Amino acid sequence: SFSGYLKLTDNVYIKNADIVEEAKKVKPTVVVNAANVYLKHGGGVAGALNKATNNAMQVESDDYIATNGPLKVGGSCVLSGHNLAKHCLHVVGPNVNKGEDIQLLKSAYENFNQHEVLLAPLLSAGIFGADPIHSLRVCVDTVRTNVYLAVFDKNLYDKLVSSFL
Ligand SMILES: NC(=O)c1cnn(CCO)c1
Repeated sequence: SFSGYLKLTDNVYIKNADIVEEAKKVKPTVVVNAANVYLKHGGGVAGALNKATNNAMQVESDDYIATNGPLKVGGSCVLSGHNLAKHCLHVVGPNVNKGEDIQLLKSAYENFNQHEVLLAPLLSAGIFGADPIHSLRVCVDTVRTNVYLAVFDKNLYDKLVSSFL
């Protein structure tokens, strides 16, 4: 299963790892994507996960959007995990750089509770503009299922572990 994770709480674990490499090695049941409402996987975790699927994630996502319309900020959808996982849970955290409500981060993490175990990034962190320390706090206070967080940046990983209350 997952290896080298530091245990933060009863159910939250964390590792300094590229979620793409973690997904390829583990092939978890669920990999979480840091999605936007349009499922346009252009950069950040989304661009990296999509590029690992050879764009199959984007092709599937465009068909999903053509049929269903955009997701809500704080919402999610379950699609294929392609070569990375059985499923990909596309979760839309608020993007602070697009002036979205940071209060929606708790709603976004609530989506994780529908899956017993997940490999995930910190929602709204990175190019989404939120404070990753705040995202980790909302994660451990909202997610009750088993979440294995992959933090790409080593310096940030150390900052998150060393400041975790
Ligand atoms: N895991 C990440 O946050 C991330 C962002 N870009 N990339 C490119 C290499 O996979 C990885």
